[PDB]
Amino acid sequence: GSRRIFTPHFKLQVLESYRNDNDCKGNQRATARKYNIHRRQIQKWLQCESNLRSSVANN
DNA sequence: TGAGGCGTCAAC
DNA sequence: GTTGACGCCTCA
Repeated sequence: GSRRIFTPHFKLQVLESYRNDNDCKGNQRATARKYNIHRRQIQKWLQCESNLRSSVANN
C-alpha cells in the first residue's frame, strides 16, 4: 500500500541498530518494531546494504 | 509456538 | 523500473 520516503542513512540506521543495538542486534522483527517499519525492508536493504553504503557516500 | 528468508505489485 | 509492504514454509 504505502511507499514512504526512506533515506539510506535511515536504512543504514536500521541496519546499524539492527547489527549493534542491544535491543535488536541479531533480530529483524525487533529493529523494525523499534524503528516502526517493516521487517521485509531490513531484509531487502540487506540485499543491498553494501549499495546503501556507497549511496550515502560514507563508510 | 516463535523467528528467519524470498517474490510480486503498486506507488515512488 | 525499483523499492516499500505482505505471507507461507521450515527449524529448534
